[PDB]
Amino acid sequence: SDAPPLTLEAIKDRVLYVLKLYDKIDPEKLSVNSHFMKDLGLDSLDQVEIIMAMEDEFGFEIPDIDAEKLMCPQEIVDYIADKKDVYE
Amino acid sequence: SGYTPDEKLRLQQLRELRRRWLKDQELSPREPVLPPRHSIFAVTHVLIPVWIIHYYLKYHVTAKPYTVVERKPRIFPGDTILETGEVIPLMKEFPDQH
Amino acid sequence: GAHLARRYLGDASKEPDPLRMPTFPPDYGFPERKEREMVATQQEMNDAQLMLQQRDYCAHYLIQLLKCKRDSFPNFLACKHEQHDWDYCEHLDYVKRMKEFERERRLLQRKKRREQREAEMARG
Amino acid sequence: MLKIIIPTTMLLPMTWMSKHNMIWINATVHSLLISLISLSLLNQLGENSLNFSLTFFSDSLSAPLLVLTTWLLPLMLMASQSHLSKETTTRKKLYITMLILLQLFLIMTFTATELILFYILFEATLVPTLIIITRWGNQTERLNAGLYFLFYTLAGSLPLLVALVYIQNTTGSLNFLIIHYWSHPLSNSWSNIFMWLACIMAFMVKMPLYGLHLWLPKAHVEAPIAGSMVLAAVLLKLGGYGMMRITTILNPLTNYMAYPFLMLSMWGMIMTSSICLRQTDLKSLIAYSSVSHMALVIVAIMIQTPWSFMGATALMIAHGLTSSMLFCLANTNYERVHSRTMILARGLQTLLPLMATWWLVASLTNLALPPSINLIGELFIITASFSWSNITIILMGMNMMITALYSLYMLITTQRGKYTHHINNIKPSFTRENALMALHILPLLLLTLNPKMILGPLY
Amino acid sequence: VHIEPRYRQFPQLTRSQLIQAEFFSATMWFWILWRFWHDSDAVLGHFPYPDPSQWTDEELGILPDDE
Amino acid sequence: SKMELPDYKQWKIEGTPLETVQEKLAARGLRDPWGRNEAWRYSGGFANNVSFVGALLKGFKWGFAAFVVAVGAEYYLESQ
Amino acid sequence: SFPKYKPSRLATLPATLDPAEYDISPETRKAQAERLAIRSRLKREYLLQYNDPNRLGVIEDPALIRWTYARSANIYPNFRPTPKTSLLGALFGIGPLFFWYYVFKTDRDKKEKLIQEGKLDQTFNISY
Amino acid sequence: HAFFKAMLFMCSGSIIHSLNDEQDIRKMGGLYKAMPFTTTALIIGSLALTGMPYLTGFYSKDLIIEAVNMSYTNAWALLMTLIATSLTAAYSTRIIFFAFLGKPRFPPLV
Amino acid sequence: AFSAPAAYLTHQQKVLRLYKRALRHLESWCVHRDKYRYFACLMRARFDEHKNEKDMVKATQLLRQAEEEFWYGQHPQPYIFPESPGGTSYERYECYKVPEWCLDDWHPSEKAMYPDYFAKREQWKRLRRESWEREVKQLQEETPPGGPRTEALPPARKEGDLPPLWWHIVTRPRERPM
Ligand SMILES: CCCCCCCCCCCCCCCCC[C@@H](O)O[C@H](CO[C@H](O)CCCCCCCCCCCCCCC)COP(=O)(O)OCC[N+](C)(C)C
Ligand SMILES: CCCCCCCC/C=C\CCCCCCCC(=O)O[C@H](COC(=O)CCCCCCC/C=C/CCCCCCCC)COP(=O)(O)OCCN
Ligand SMILES: CCCCCCCCCCCC(=O)SCCNC(=O)CCNC(=O)[C@H](O)C(C)(C)COP(=O)(O)O
Repeated sequence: SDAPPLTLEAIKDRVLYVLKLYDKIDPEKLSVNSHFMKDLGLDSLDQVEIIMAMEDEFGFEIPDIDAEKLMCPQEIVDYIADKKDVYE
Repeated sequence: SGYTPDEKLRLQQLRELRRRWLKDQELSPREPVLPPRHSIFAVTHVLIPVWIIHYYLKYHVTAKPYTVVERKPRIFPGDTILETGEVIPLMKEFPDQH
Repeated sequence: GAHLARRYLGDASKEPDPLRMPTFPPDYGFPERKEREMVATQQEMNDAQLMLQQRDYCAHYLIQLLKCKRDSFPNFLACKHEQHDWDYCEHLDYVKRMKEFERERRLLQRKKRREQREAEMARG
Repeated sequence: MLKIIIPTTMLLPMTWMSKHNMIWINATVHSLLISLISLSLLNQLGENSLNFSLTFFSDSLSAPLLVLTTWLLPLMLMASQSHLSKETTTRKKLYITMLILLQLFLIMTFTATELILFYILFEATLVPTLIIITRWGNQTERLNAGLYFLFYTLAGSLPLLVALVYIQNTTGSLNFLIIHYWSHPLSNSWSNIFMWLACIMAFMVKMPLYGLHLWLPKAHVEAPIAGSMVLAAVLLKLGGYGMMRITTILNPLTNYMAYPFLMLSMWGMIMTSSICLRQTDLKSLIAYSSVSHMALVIVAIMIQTPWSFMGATALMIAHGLTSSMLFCLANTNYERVHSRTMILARGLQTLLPLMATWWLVASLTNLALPPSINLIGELFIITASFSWSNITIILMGMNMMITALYSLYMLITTQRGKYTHHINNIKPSFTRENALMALHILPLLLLTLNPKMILGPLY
Repeated sequence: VHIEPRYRQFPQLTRSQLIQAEFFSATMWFWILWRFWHDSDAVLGHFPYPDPSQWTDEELGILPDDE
Repeated sequence: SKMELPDYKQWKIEGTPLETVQEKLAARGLRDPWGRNEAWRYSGGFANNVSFVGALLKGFKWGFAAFVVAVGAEYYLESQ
Repeated sequence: SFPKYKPSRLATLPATLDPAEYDISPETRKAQAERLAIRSRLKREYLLQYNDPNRLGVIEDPALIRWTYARSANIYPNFRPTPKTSLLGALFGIGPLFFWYYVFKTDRDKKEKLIQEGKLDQTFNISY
Repeated sequence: HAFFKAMLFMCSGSIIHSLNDEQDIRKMGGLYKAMPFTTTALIIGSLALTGMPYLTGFYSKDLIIEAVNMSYTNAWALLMTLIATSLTAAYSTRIIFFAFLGKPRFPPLV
Repeated sequence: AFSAPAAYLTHQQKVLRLYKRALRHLESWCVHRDKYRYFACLMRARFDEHKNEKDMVKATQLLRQAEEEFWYGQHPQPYIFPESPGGTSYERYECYKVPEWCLDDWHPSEKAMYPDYFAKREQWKRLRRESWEREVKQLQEETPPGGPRTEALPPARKEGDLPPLWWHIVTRPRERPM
């Protein structure tokens, strides 16, 4: 059989993984609730590189209109979860 | 940039509802409540069909002219016929360029 | 390939044409020519059902190979001498055809050389 | 022939004296029984037709047509009783009476010995059909459709009446046997040219010939389901049967009087097949397909060879079964969603799988897949046409391609993709509908095993 | 045979797939070498190709241009 | 069953072509902040990969050894 | 700078290459807002019936009905005999018929006068 | 050709299924070690497709090229056949180089 | 897919979308990770060169000629994620998605199996039936007189209210429904 059903917890661990592999983000001060522009001091192009990293992570593409608003890791977790039909 | 308050609140409410629905699509431990020899394959799938076909060809199809035609068998110099006991002479003493 | 280069770029008058060949008699330059013989009879090639293009001057070796393959059937690797013999006969047939080609080419060159140069010795 | 005919007539008072809730049961049972008895006309002598009496006779051309008629009646009853449920008892009995009278007229027309009786019955079929269309038709457009169906038909058939009475005055008889044995060549004169036209145009408009075909989309689309079934399966074949009978007194004139009709039929084959590619209505598409098939039959009859006559017979029968099946399939969905538009309901294979299987099989016989009898007829006609002229293959070849195209287009549009989100009233298939489809399809498949039965007199 | 994912690491390998893969690759190469040892003619040719310029006119039957 | 992620602290671009990219970009006044995300494609079991000709010649050693064994047996067998 | 892309009928012009979407005026923005509003009013009207619990059946679409009516029944009421209509009708209607008549008549005349000559290779042609 | 072309398709299928239904070779990295048996099979199939000696492809294709070389044939057809014989080697090389050599280019959940 | 669109895209949105497209097509051209990473940093730099331009006209012309460059230099065969609108698996599982209203046409013998699922479904149906009128009334309350202006929907605001028009969003089939 194929891959086991995704669990929100594995999702969120993975998003945090890619986020601390990003050079412009402080690992010891990044949280699941950290705003990208406001708390971490990034601009729109950093946020675009971040969504592209997330699609490279989870192997599925995110539409531009929807992404414009994924401004914290929790929002990315919620988007991926509601897209791939994970409740827990 | 980002969601508006109403957008985020509605996404949260829809998310809770959707996750409850997906949770309730699960089956309970009893859900499908259903109401109330080693060589057997080679004999019914190979042996029986070849009995019917060989019977059909031997006594029905070959009971009429020109239904099963086999190209006549090759004959070579030095061969011996089975019916007549003929012998076809061999072939003219090759120049033997050994 | 060189023959194609000679025919299509050089003077095609000096090259044999594969469709119309030979144009010279078979007894022209030779004093005596022995005509090619056959080892297999028509009836043998008919009883073997060889093929109409395998019924050339090498067909007796083909009958050898075919009978020997049918005789030693399970050992499909025992008909080596027969295969080599048929191959060798075919190779000699092919070099005969090459000699025919070469023979034709020289005659055309020779004929052109002699005819137009007797025209040379006649123009003065 | 009396043994088949009297019971059919009996069906009339049997349905008029039945209880209100047993009309469909009784009519279906005894229609099926009549169909079984008719099945016995397929035994044919060989050299000549079976002449029961002075008035009636059966042929190898005739036998297949009669069996198809009698078999189509119970299927029409099964298809009708759903949309006629709200109707009063008297009007349901009147509808069944119309269907029975139509069957009776049809059986007699095919077996009449002489042309005047054939003409009278061939024309009598107009009244029940018109009543069915205009009284039980769903749309407002049915009245216009009825007028088109009537007038196109009579404008062709009245010159035929004049020609027939003239021919009996000059020959002394219209009996088909005497007509055949005493046949003499038609000279090349203006009088004979117009006699030829008057003998041919009625059957041409019945087929229909391309350009005189406009009544058919109207009438076949605006009719109730049983009306459409009988209009496509049987009533189109009156033209082919009549032409095959009448062309015996027309030689040798047909040799060149057939040219414009052959041109019209081949090019209009291409035309109606192309039309099927851009059609928004699903019944309209099936109607034009019928036109395309009958163009092929017209070519086969006009070129007058034994292979072409055999192909024409086989194609008539196969078309009659396939076209009725396609109309019933469309009607099931219409009953669900109350619209004829083809893109309204999509992805129906996800909701109705067995009906999707019926759709696939009907679409496969429509494009004449070997070794179905649709392809047998089409291939025989194409070979005869090739002998007639080798350039016909281009037109024939083109037609085969366009037919595959629109058949699979219809299948893909209605069955595949995703279902329309809004429509939520698509209930499971009823046993009645599945049995109706099977009773269309099983006979067609069975016919492949014994091809000679539908081949005809020439065989 | 239960193999579980590994997330950014080289996947878990069993001994069976390695032994089978290496066995069959080695089989192919052994077969090629065996054949070329026994049937090198099928690749290199067996009969010599003649050179037409090696051909005298006595065997080839043309006269010396004076007749 | 129920694995979790290796430590993100290990993915370092030194010794990998990402280091060369980093230095060639520093030679321009630029920098790549995503190299540690790709470092796993070079770190572990994907450290060393074969070339094309070395891949075509996969089982050549065992095959040649078996071939020489068999032809030596041929050398030594027809001597009866 | 770079070679230019020119559109055609069956390969249209991309939106990012359209000079019209880079020359924006306030009237353009008001037009876009009007279009969005029309789309929005239609979407709400559809979703109010789509989500209705008590609604069973097929929601009827007047745009689809207008399309099918225009494609079938409204065509003849809006037809005029015009030089273009008449010439196109004559061409596409009777041109092909006469073309095919010429082709087939020519072919069959050739074949028949060839049969009269005793020259056609008709051996083995029993079936027709 | 039936044998080794069916095998090539089955190898591609095993790759596609292992890489979460991905078919673009630009996202297939170093599988020469990760999928050893699939690699062995696809290499042997590529060598049969290219006419490696004493292989199934060799008897069928090498004889065909030999017969096309030595017959009274259209010259352009012969030239195109030879160029295509080179092209076959090139595409086979592209699949192996792109799909089996190099570093991984697929998502991280292996 | 999930968000209501706006009447138009701002200059900033167009610029971000062009950035993403250029990066993806560059990755398609630059197969390997290191080379793509290098050229993507060069791209980001060339993009940042005009980051702080104040003249809207020149910014628009920069965007326009950048789009022309992208079109001339795009990949004829860019990488697509398999379930994306051009992917090889885009609509692969649409034949397995069955609407939930089909479950009401099941035979009682079919519903005899799965009693708990169908009890819970009756609960969900009760919930929808008892929420509908409040949803309609709320939508009529919160909507301007000249009809709605965007495709945006309000959340629930009271105690036991549900977000209006939620049934067909909550009861989607699934994305791997079988
Ligand atoms: C839209 C679908 C409608 C249905 C299609 C109906 C098709 C009807 C067409 C009839 C086919 C041909 C009719 C007669 C055959 C030849 C016609 C004539 O043109 O041929 C020449 C005739 O010569 C001249 O053409 C005279 C006829 C010209 C006058 C007729 C007017 C034609 C104009 C077209 C009007 C359209 C008619 C259909 C109305 C809808 C032959 O020369 P000739 O050997 O000397 O005459 C043979 C007769 N003989 C032996 C008694 C002497
Ligand atoms: C739904 C549309 C269908 C339209 C069909 C219309 C065409 C029908 C065919 C022609 C109709 C009239 C034919 C007359 C009936 C045949 C009778 C006959 O053969 O007698 C002829 C008589 O022939 C005629 O008189 C016919 C002349 C035509 C009169 C009516 C003209 C109507 C229009 C004619 C052309 C239309 C026909 C084709 C149109 C097809 C439909 C588009 C010879 O007899 P005698 O007078 O004794 O001559 C020899 C002794 N001296
Ligand atoms: C191989 C594939 C083909 C690739 C070819 C593509 C060629 C691309 C060349 C480069 C394109 C340009 O310079 S385009 C020149 C456009 N100039 C401007 O936009 C100046 C004003 N800046 C702003 O508006 C914002 O700061 C903004 C920058 C949007 C960020 O905003 P955030 O920080 O708030 O997200």
